[PDB]
Amino acid sequence: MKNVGDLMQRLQKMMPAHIKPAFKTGEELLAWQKEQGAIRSAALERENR
Amino acid sequence: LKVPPHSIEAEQSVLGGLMLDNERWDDVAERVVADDFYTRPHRHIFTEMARLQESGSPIDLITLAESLERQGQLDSVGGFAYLAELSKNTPSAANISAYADIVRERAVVREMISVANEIAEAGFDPQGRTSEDLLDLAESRVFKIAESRANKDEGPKNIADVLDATVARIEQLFQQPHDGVTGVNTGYDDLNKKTAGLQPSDLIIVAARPSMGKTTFAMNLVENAAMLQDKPVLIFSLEMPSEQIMMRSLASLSRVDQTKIRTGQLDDEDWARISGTMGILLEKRNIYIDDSSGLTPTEVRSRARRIAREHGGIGLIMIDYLQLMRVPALSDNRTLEIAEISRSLKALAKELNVPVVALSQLNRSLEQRADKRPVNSDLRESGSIEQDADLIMFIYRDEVYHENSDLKGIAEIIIGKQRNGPIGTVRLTFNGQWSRFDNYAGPQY
Amino acid sequence: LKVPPHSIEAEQSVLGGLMLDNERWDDVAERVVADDFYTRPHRHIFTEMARLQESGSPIDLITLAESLERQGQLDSVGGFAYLAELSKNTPSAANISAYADIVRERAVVREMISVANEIAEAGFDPQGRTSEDLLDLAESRVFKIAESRANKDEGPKNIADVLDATVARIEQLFQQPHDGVTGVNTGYDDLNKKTAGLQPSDLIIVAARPSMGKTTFAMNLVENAAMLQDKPVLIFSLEMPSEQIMMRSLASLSRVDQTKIRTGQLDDEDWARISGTMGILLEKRNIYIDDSSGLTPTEVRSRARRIAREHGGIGLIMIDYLQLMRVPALSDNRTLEIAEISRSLKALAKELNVPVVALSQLNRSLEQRADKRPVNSDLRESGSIEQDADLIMFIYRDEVYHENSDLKGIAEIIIGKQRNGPIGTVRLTFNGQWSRFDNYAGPQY
Amino acid sequence: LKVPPHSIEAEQSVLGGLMLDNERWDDVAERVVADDFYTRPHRHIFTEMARLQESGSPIDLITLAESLERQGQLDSVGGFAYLAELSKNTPSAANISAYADIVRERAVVREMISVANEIAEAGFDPQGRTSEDLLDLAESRVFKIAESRANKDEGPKNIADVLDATVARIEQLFQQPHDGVTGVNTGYDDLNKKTAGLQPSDLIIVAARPSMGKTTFAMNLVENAAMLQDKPVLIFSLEMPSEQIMMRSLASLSRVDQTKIRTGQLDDEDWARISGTMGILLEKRNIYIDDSSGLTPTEVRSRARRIAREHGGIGLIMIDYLQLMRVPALSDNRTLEIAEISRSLKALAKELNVPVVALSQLNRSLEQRADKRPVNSDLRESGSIEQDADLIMFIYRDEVYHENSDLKGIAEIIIGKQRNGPIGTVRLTFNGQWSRFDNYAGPQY
Amino acid sequence: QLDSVGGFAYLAELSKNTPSAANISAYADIVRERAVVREMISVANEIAEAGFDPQGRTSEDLLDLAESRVFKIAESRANKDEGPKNIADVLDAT
Ligand SMILES: [Mg+2]
Ligand SMILES: [Mg+2]
Ligand SMILES: [Mg+2]
Repeated sequence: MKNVGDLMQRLQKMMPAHIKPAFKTGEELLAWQKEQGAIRSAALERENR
Repeated sequence: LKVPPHSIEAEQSVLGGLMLDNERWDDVAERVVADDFYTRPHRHIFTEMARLQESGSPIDLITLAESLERQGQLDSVGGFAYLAELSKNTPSAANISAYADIVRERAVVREMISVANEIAEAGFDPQGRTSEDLLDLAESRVFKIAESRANKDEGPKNIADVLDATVARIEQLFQQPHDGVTGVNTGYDDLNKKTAGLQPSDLIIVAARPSMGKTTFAMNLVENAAMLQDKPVLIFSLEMPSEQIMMRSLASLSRVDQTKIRTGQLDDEDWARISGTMGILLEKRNIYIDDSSGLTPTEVRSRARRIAREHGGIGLIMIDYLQLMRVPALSDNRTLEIAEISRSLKALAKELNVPVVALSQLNRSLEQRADKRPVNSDLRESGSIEQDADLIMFIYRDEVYHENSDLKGIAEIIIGKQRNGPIGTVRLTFNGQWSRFDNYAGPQY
Repeated sequence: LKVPPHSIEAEQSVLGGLMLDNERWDDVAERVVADDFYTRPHRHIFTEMARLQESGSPIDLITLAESLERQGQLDSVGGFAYLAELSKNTPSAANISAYADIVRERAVVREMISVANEIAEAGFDPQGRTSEDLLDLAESRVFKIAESRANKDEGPKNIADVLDATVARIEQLFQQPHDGVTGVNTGYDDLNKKTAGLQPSDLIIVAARPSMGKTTFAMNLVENAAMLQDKPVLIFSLEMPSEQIMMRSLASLSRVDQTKIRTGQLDDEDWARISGTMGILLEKRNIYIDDSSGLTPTEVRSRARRIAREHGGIGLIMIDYLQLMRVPALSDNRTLEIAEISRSLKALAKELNVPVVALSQLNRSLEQRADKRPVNSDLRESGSIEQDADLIMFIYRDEVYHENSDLKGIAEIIIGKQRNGPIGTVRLTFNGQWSRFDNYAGPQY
Repeated sequence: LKVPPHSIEAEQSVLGGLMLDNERWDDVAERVVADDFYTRPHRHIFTEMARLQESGSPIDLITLAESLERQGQLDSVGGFAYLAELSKNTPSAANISAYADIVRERAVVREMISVANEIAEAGFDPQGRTSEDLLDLAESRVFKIAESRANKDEGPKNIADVLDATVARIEQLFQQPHDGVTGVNTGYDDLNKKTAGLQPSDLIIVAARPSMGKTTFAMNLVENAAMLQDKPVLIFSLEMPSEQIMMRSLASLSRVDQTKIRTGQLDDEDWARISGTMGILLEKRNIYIDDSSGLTPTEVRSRARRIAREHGGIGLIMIDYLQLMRVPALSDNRTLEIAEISRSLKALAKELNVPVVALSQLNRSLEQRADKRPVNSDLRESGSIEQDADLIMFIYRDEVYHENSDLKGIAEIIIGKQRNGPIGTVRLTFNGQWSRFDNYAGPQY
Repeated sequence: QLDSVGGFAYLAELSKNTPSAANISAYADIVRERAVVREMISVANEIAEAGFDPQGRTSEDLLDLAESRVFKIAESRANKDEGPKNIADVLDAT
């Protein structure tokens, strides 16, 4: 029914240009996620304490 | 119907695997033995290849025959014409270890029935004999069976084994990249240790109370597995439809909240991270979702196998709130209905050689108890699915219950059982505003 | 000229196709089922073939014969010579699934003949009841087999398709510029945040101990809806009749005591505010109260589908003290009765695409606890209602237990589960003299 | 044994009843239809009589025959002599609308047979039809038949009808300007404020430990509403017989201690008040007492319907310590037993529109609290009595526990539940020697 | 349910019959009176044949059965002065 092209085009119809994802891949995703995980845990334990 | 049970197809397949692979002899030898087989020529070939893999490295087609000729046994085990069929058959992939283990199991069973007949004879045949020396015979026999067992991990350990690790510490422990994993990477390094990943031919059970986050976890697993594997994964969501599952998953990945997604209060700094993970989830086409209501295990089997054939072989099955699964045969008796469904899912796990994620609930027997850290019995039906599964693991987020807590944001994954390893208790962190468990950076447990 | 039709040439053609096409087992399984045949020997053959194709793959003519033999059943289903006559015939290759389609279609026709014959016979001699239940029996069989068949668009789909629907939702929500209320508004602004409004396919629950404000709060929800929502609403007052509900609602809407309505001791300002709320409620014609006591989910679905087709589509349902709902089939077991109730109400909400406010009492477990705030466990029966719901929100009003409290006139709405939103503890003000909850712009919580 | 269902004696019976009755026609017209009949001559008669009842009011024997002649149809519908058979017989009484309703639903039954025949006709004759144009077709058939549903006295109840009834009640109340007691009076002028009297249809519950004064309180309510209302009151003393109740009541009304009564040791001023209270009680003839032990609710119903028939209509019921009441079907599960009981009592109050007092007990959960002032959760069983009730009002006179208490002769009536009104703490004064509660002129509570 | 309980004309015949007067109390009296006797002889038969067939029983465990059934009849029947009494009928005994 629809492919990457048409779907992402309809997606840009929602949200404008220069929205580049800064992941592009499967490993940097999990890496930055773990980074933010530890950074969040820092202020989390801070808020607990 | 009634016969000596012995695997022969996978037997010849293992033998041809040893033919076409000189490498895979060690671990397969740790389980299968010459006495582990049923017929004679298979035993001959195994003992020959064992003697040769001790010394004679190249054995696929010819050196077996050469040794067989050195000892002069041609046409005693069939013949070279009988042998050619063995290298001919079994072009199978790396799935040989499971074959080896099940053939070991079949050998143990064969020993068991042999001993059973021996004991029947001993009972019918006293030969002027007190039953003291007869029950003692039987009990000594049973213990001699279960003693050796080729198994040394479920139980205590001699100090030799203890001091192995103790001294291995002080010299060899540079091993901190312990990524020792066999199966589906869960996506949780603190958890992947104690479980060794999802062994691809077992039954998983993820269960806890409803406000606790289990579905979030069992979505995080398939969510990672779609990305790491290049293999499909299935989602039987018998509770709620796809449009909420996916809206959750996008938020788990991108690290934004479902609210802004279903509302529209989200700027560039979220738009980008949604677009990226969306693009990733399109460029693989792994995941398939089924928003059914009242599936039967027959339909589970059918709808796993419609896809197992098309796309190589599927990698993971995920059932949501199992108990909704019906079978109109046992529409009256609930207990045997649940036990039927459990056995059926375990059968499917055996069939496709894939892991089955299949959730369940906890009855309200812990809430008349201050512990509230569940156990194997608090399992809501039949006491049956604590037997048909090689794995169970429960959850506990204390800050649903205690508002004062200093254990908040945190959620231990108790592992309540394993039949291929040790149990434990992981300690993750929960941030449900974007519906995710993360690996925890903190003190001991 | 007249017969239950069955194409038997195409039937046996599909049989022999499954015989000499051993790969293709699922494609025909998409449409053929064991009982789907017209003739029983074919049922025997197909169930043997299916049992083997699960476990034993290679079967065309002869190992299926051995499987039939292992239980000693040769010639009980015709004979193996006839089975070879099956295997010999039908060299068709192109089309099996279409033959299976027409065979299953004829089987559906056949079962329709069966059902119609059952109706005619159970109109001639159905053996004793009031025919009010007979009309319901017709409708029940009708809609049951409707739900048993109709879903054949069902199947696992692709993320490139699921995301289309997901992004459609995100489009029509991101399209429409409105505040964070994607659903039905409650009127309470501090409860719409934790809820985003009563979402349109859920089973909301509103529980609390007997005199705490269940019916009161729920009527305030439907009032605020009816005044805001421009679509009907239903009120299943199983407990107490309309002529109390509506006094209570007039007071809720116009802030005057119940006594000054059930006594006539009221002043000009009050006479006026009554005239106003009345002349409002008459112009819209939203509300529809059922003052019948012992309803079933069948009847609830019937009445709701009736108000639906005529008056557009409903927007909200309220069900007072769920536990009065019945289903006489399961009157011997109460837990299963409540389970059927809950599943029926969820399915209803999913059918008409509305919410279903479903009150429920609580058990006397929280009394011997010293906190008295209810937990998700303390629900009156079956514990399925703590599983089948997208939202629970208990009620707690401390002035009932504590006369030493500095927290009176204050009723707090302890959320206890929400699958797609946060837990919380909302806070509101109770003035039961006119049966209203109002917002509490006071200190934090 | 098996035949197309249709009844014909009711047919001719209704027709002749209309022949001998021009007054009552609309009531049968609301149920029966022209097509509702089986035979066409009677269809002609019914539709012609109905056309005339629109146009020509007097239709008994000759106006209808003359009309049927004006359409030129004599001897096509039998004959005028045959019609004389119709007009001669069936002089039956007012049980005519019963015939109307049953024949209405018999038309519905015959419709069911016809429609099942239609479905079986589409079945035998597929007409090359798709399953999706088959099921939903034949199912929307029954749905379309359900759409008829002339039983328009149920769930689809628009708001205006509710408000019509409510305004009618408010006119019942305001057209009679009186004090703020819209209900039964008690005599206790401090209690009617928090209660507005005992409402006619609610189920009242009076509850206290075994020697706290609840039989006494209830007897005072009944024997005061016997003196005020000129309307009967029943007493189901399941616990003690009449010969103690009435002694107690003589002492209550006449204020003489019971010991002077039975021992015969009383003085002239006492004998006078005895004479007076008896001369009242017999010059009103208003009280009935049933000293039966194990009454099921059906027995209670029947024995109250009798007095609601013979002696006008009743105004109060009192049931002592309902935990005696049985329903032998549920003898094993006590909880469900009591729930049935309470539901039956509520239904009785709604059937007769008269208040049911239902004394209950309390569990021993007060004693391990040190407060002892009871709450709803301290009811003896089932928790339905705290759900199917509308006014619980406990009794706690404190000198029973605290010997050294400054409240001797004080018994406070803790209204612990009330739907249509407030909770509170009434105070009274206990004078037990003559078995009375009296009002209390005292400080601010 | 038709024709398992006789017939339709069978049903009508009962209505056509018995235009008798208000002596319904006495008729229902005797019609009630006879069935308890029928149950009594039924129980007598049961007790006797159960005596013929002890099924691991002693006389002590058998006269107990007899007492139990006979008085379970008697108590279940004997309370036939029941009803809500007018107050005069109460105060007379008082
Ligand atoms: Mg879930
Ligand atoms: Mg209520
Ligand atoms: Mg008493």
